[PDB]
Amino acid sequence: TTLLNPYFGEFGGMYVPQILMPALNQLEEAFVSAQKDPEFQAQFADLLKNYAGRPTALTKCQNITAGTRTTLYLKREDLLHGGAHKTNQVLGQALLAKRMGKSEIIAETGAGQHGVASALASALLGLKCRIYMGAKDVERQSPNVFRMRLMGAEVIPVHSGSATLKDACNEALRDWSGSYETAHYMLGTAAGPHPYPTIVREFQRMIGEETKAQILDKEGRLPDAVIACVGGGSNAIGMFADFINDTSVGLIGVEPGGHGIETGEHGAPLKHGRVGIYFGMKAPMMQTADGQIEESYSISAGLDFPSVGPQHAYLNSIGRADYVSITDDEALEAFKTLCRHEGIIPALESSHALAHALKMMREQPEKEQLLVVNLSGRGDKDIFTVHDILKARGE
Amino acid sequence: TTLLNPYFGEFGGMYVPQILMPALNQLEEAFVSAQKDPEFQAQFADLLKNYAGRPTALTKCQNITAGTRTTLYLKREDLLHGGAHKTNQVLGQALLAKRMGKSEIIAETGAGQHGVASALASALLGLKCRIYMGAKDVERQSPNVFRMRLMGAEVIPVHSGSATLKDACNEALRDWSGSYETAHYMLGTAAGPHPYPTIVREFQRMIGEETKAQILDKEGRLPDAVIACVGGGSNAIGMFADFINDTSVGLIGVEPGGHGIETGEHGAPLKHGRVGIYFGMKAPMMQTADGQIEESYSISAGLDFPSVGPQHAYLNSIGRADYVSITDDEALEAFKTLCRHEGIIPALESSHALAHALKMMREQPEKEQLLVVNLSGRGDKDIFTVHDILKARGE
Amino acid sequence: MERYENLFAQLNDRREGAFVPFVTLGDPGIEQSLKIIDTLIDAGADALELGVPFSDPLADGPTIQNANLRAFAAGVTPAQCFEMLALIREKHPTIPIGLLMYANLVFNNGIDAFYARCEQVGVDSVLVADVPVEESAPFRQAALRHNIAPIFICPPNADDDLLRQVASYGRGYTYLLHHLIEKLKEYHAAPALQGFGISSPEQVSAAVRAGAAGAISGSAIVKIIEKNLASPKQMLAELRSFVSAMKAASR
Amino acid sequence: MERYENLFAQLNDRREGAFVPFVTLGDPGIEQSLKIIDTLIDAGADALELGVPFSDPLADGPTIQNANLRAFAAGVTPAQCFEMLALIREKHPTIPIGLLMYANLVFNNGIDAFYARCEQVGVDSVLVADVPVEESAPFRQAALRHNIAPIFICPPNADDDLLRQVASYGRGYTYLLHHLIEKLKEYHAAPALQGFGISSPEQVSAAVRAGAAGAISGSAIVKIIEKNLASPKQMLAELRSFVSAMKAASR
Ligand SMILES: Cc1ncc(COP(=O)(O)O)c(/C=N/[C@@H](CO)C(=O)O)c1O
Ligand SMILES: Cc1ncc(COP(=O)(O)O)c(/C=N/[C@@H](CO)C(=O)O)c1O
Ligand SMILES: [Cl-]
Ligand SMILES: [Cl-]
Ligand SMILES: [Cl-]
Ligand SMILES: [Cl-]
Ligand SMILES: [Cs+]
Ligand SMILES: [Cs+]
Repeated sequence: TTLLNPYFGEFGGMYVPQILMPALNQLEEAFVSAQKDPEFQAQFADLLKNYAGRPTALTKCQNITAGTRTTLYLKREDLLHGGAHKTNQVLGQALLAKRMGKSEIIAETGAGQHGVASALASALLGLKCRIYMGAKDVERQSPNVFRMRLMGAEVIPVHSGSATLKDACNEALRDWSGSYETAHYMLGTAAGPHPYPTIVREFQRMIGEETKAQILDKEGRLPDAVIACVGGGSNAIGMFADFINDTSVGLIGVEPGGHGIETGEHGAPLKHGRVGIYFGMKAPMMQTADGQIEESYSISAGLDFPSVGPQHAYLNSIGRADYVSITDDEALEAFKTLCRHEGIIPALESSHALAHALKMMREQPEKEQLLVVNLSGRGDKDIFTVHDILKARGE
Repeated sequence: TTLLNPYFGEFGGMYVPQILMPALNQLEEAFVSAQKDPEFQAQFADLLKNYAGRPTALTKCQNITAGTRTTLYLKREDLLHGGAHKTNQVLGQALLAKRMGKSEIIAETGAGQHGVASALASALLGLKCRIYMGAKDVERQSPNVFRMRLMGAEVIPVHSGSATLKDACNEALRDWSGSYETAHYMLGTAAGPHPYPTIVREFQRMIGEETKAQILDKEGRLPDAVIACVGGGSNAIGMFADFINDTSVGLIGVEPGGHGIETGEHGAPLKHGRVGIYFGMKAPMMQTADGQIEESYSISAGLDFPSVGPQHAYLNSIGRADYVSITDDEALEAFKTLCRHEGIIPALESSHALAHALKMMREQPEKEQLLVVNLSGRGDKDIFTVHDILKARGE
Repeated sequence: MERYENLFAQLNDRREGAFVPFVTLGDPGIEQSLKIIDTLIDAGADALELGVPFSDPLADGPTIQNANLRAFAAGVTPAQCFEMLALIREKHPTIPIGLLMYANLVFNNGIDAFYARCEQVGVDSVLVADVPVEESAPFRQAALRHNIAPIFICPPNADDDLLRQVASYGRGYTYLLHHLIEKLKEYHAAPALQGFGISSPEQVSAAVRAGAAGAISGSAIVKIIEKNLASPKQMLAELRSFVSAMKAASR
Repeated sequence: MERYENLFAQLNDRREGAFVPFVTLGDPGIEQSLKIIDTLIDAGADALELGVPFSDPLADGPTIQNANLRAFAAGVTPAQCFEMLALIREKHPTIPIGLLMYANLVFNNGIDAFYARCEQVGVDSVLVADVPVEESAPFRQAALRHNIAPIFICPPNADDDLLRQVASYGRGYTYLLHHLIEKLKEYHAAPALQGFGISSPEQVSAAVRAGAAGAISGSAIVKIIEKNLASPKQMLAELRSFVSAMKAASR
């Protein structure tokens, strides 16, 4: 028994060992209680405004749409404290954790942005934090590995599997299965067992709420489409949520195409995987014909995940949201273009959503369209990665 | 002849070769014109809000003042786009440069934050940008050297002198002396010849204006003291300006003590230099008994400058503002403390102002005092520097 | 079939608990694994709990993780495990064979198809490690349709609703992860077997002493395989030395 | 004294322009520099423009920058330059000696004290490179108090107010950084000398042709010193080869 619906259509559920169900039911009741509690909301609203920096700006790109009928705004989650949207829902989960009397925190991270957010939230609110990170992602996202460590958190590289996000998620859920007594597992995306995909959505939904209010104030109408990269799903559902019942508004999620879908080396299970049961949820995943979990790939650590949140699989299935993919090279060009023509250095994750928006403009330059790209993070963590790439390519 | 007063008491002036005076007079008239122009102000206000992210938060530190009678807020210029306060006044100077029909930009930078800001502003507003940086600062502030380069700017390391900020300033003023025809010299601090100390103050004064409004809303009274690090003076005068006529409010500027004033290896000319003429201004500087400019030192590149803006020398002389110094080791502890107990990673520059605030609290823990520290920047650019330090110290 | 009933009726009337070893199929090789399992049976294993190597065993310690990577290094697939399982049942007609699976390997090509395959090779039960009773309906129906017992873990933090659901939904045996042994004998629940920390003869004995019907050595039999990868012959003897001792403690 | 007047009265009545070499004092060494300056005089330099090495020469190209670091490597201080200056005036009673200074070296120990020191050693003029006429009042008063001519640069982007101020405030000679030569002879301004890009005999000639009273070789005499650091004796001969040629073009 649960208080809320654990599934989105066929997708979702609570596929955890029986031992963790009390933990999941306890988090769910605390969440429902908190959502009803004005003092929780006032406290969560206060941290978002006065500590994290909400509302974030909505920036109209003047230059990159020149000569087209595209008007492109960027929702500036890159300006949030910590450097990405991750920070929004860790502040809410941290308040929940204190509400439940927990004093430790467990987390996974691939781009290190969720690890940074978990660490800053735990430092602020006096929680002991430990974080699992892929040894591969320790290396390409090293600006975030230091940051986590000076904020008093334990970073635990994981060498199993593909040494990426998946592998940290596995470690973290193993850890919580024994430590759930005193620790809260602060899951970093809109995926995993219920209630996480629901909690993370509601603690991210301010992205879309603000975007709606800002685009109404600036344009007097809703966007034709909002566009977000999709790794586990939290930034995208955060942008989508408040627009779901605005049926004129398109919802476009962008999975990493990596080296190209036809290569098998990608992170696009929603459209190029098939449904399975893993990480506590029934969701599209990349898997062998045997049902072994395939390893994903993307130039961006934050999207290198072989599954996707169940609300996205559901929104896809009923046609409410469309999902597409953007390759490494496409994301890199969008990264370069934003730096040179708007003076914003975006996360390589967020570059995937920008890349698709640029394709929507360039393929149909006389199509009148008002677009919003969720710029999920800033790309300081990516500059060394982008350097060695463009250097090896003589650029 | 000028339109505005070029001096603050005895300090200031326009000590440039005659060839640059038309350039300085032209910038001054354009500035006065722009300050009167509602359309300039509306454009400058729009970029600050929708591109840079103003207003910035004012964050109350819960943890680091526990057990004392100090209430400490941080003015969060670390949340501004680019990672520091620098971005505020480069957007205004860039608009002025376009107003004057200039299409190139020259800049100096030591912490790379002014170089980043110049580059992002030039990318946004279509200006060609070149930036001088100390070869020493190229190295300890390397996260910012990449960022400048992908935004389409030319970074020119300078090996003369101490290979620090001073040396880039020298190069930049030499360059503008020949290129002033088509280029604007976007000076990065509240120093140099008139009108720069005046322009940079007015284009930074929103820091203090917001701080006043925020502290009134949250506390119902003005701060007992506002505290800012002082390298050339722009963040501090930006915080001070709107409080100058609030005589109950203390104004505290913090120069880098480096290895200790008694060592000679510091960047505190205001209190431990003497008046000279250099970089277009009459101001305190560190200089030999012969009148050669001494080389400054600080662990933080952004404060490693042997002079200071003339309004600060004037505010000191009449007693309106007090100036103090904070050593490398003191700033490093404030850096560590903020990371671990508030989950904010501050710039090592800003750490100097935090360090003095922590001293004000700890020396007099029962003194009731409402303090604001201008957190001028985020410390992502410093994590590799702070790593090698604490590693060499077995920490 | 009726293999779990008859086993517990025989061990009861013998005044002895059940010793159920766990071992992952194909660890460290296929024909090597078959000789391990034969040797666990020779020394008196009363039943078998057998794992199929899965890509991401998010409810297993590092011993079983490497046990799985050992089998994948061998090239062990689910298909090959089922060919092993049919070969083990063909040698051993009466021993209950239980599978410990991950949900994706059951769900992958059809839940009914998996349990159909289980019956075809003679499997007696399936515990799906990451399927709680709340999510179990299609699994335990496919299980019961193909004469497979669905096994459920009774965790230490069990509330009363869970206890009754486990009693009602579960067949064959109950996997105990004093007060709880009480309450499963309460509601017509299948015989409880302790599985928490059984790597000594002295923890088997105690588990039988507390009223359980048996004990499951969830690992450190796989530590024996790990300790003797290069020494196949010595691995077998050391394996019998263990299970004989542990089964000796069962009584 | 009256050294600048008498020089221009003699060059006029000789139908020749003034050739004024620049060289930084103590470049590359003190006694080395003194021999350079003697050699510039022997070959017919009509006056001298002499720089004092400054820490941060923000209005000087790299040639003079290294010229300064060469002198600092020699250990050349402002104090040592003034001892050189007194030694040069004691050898050469009539040659006008002009200093090109940075404001901090003038302001450092007292503006009046610096110009007092200039008179004491026989200096005739001081151009402060980073002091525009707008900031010049205390400098040109201390200069005129001690019988030193204050020199001001007449830049290419000169407006009319600047022209009159330079004419009124400046003594000795005007440092031109066709229309401007017009307007300084206008308002009783000291004789103009061209200083932009004179590193050939063929650019001296042209500057005299346009109506100026002389030309200043703002550098590339220091390029001769740079080109021959290791060859002192050859540096001197190569220096005379230059200045003789340039002074030959003065007529
Ligand atoms: C700046 C940015 N944008 C998008 C994503 C994508 O994640 P969602 O789909 O929004 O949940 C990420 C990923 N972050 C995780 C995974 O590595 C992490 O940091 O640990 C990200 O860092
Ligand atoms: C984050 C931060 N806080 C304070 C200062 C200090 O400069 P002011 O006194 O505020 O003008 C700096 C310096 N910045 C320059 C110099 O290197 C630069 O980046 O180029 C800084 O980066
Ligand atoms: Cl457009
Ligand atoms: Cl409108
Ligand atoms: Cl307090
Ligand atoms: Cl109040
Ligand atoms: Cs993904
Ligand atoms: Cs300084």
